[PDB]
Amino acid sequence: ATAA
Amino acid sequence: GTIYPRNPAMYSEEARLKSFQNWPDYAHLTPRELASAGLYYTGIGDQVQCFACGGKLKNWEPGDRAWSEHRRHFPNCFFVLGR
Ligand SMILES: [Zn+2]
Repeated sequence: ATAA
Repeated sequence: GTIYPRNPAMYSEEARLKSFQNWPDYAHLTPRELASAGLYYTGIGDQVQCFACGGKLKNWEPGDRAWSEHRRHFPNCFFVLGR
């Protein structure tokens, strides 16, 4: 995942 | 106290689990797994947020686990560090  | 959750209302795992009512069908991680790692659904896309540190995670990939993504991105989170 990516830090949003 | 000396720490404070970004979202006290999501302090509860059951409250976090309920937030996934409209989790999208393409999002492969389970509400069970995500809520257990401190995360609740923000209502946008596959974007979740941690009740404790307030970090947000989206665009999940196959093989991603909720706890390891949480710890990778937000290693200083008190929920991560209290686990
Ligand atoms: Zn966190």
